[PDB]
Amino acid sequence: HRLSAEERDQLLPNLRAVGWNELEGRDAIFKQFHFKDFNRAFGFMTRVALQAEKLDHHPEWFNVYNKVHITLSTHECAGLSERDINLASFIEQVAVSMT
Amino acid sequence: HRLSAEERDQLLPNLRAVGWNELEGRDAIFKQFHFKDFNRAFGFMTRVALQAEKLDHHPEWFNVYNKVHITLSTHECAGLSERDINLASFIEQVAVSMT
Amino acid sequence: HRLSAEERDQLLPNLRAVGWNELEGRDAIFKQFHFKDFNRAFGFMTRVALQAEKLDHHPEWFNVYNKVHITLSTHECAGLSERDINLASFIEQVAVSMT
Amino acid sequence: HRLSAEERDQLLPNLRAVGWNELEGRDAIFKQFHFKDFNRAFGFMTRVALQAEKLDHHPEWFNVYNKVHITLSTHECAGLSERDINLASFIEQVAVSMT
Repeated sequence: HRLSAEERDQLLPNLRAVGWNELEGRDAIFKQFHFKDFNRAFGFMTRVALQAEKLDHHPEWFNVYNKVHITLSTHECAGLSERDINLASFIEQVAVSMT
Repeated sequence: HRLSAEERDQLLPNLRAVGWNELEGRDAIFKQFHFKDFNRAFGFMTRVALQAEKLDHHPEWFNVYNKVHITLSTHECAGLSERDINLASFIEQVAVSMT
Repeated sequence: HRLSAEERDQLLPNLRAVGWNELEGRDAIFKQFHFKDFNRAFGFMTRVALQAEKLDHHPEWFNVYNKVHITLSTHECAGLSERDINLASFIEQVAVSMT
Repeated sequence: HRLSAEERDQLLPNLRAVGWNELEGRDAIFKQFHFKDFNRAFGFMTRVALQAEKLDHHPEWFNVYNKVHITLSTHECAGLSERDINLASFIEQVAVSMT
């Protein structure tokens, strides 16, 4: 679970490669996505929310018009678990659908 | 307003080349999109329904899992229109992002 | 799996009881729901979607503006399982929120 | 376009009843919501998006699992515009139904 140094290192990169940062202050990983419009920003949030239940691992996000900032980090192990590694991979896999 | 043939005949094809088409019993173009999973078929519907609402033009649709069949017309025209038309173009895009 | 006698006789009674009719041709239950607008008809569709994907059991729905028509049967059974039934009512409990 | 003194006094109150609050800093009301679960909250987030779409006046929101926090200001106005005053109001027409 609660990412080991050992793990967390090797999982983190690709995420790291795309904008996903570690948060100073908590064991979390954030990222803001800036779409082209609302229809997209929300088309995005949807497939993602359709997928946060599927897993029963929900994000911390915030949309305005076309930017959403997503913060991931497990409540169960008060940390970054593989759980959100997955979810983020999926999150990424979705934005790419959107422009 | 209701498409003439000069109209139908400029407008049409472009969508037709794509897979859209008149119904035999009535003035309306069908098309049935088919994705990879439910999640994608729904994100696609979320994207058109935001759109629908916006420009107040709705589809008669039908989804199962990952299949979604869309049929357009304009109700106060008893037939095709510019609306139907703008709509398929849209839906057409959104759809091209799901593959 | 394929809901049997008392089972049905005990379970189905309740749904018919709320307009859940029975399908002529398949082993399925169906329902059509009139909403006041699309703003509803879709805010519902979505909350049911979120669930059809939480339990991996999807509806067959058709939607025009405010109407929604739901057919439910498990095809792995090819017929009325539980699946329908406990989804039938989640889906009922939804329609109450808006209708 | 911007909400005079009068306007607020008539306009702003009732909203103020049910929870709406004006923040200090830029001109804008605010309102944390909390629902049973994420179905319920996204179910509500959608009807609300369908509308900010129909009307082109989008909220500024944050969603955790079931907690949803809204903030409405009007870019031009650099404060409350009649748009905001009613989007809150729809946003309540939505809310209650959920519970």
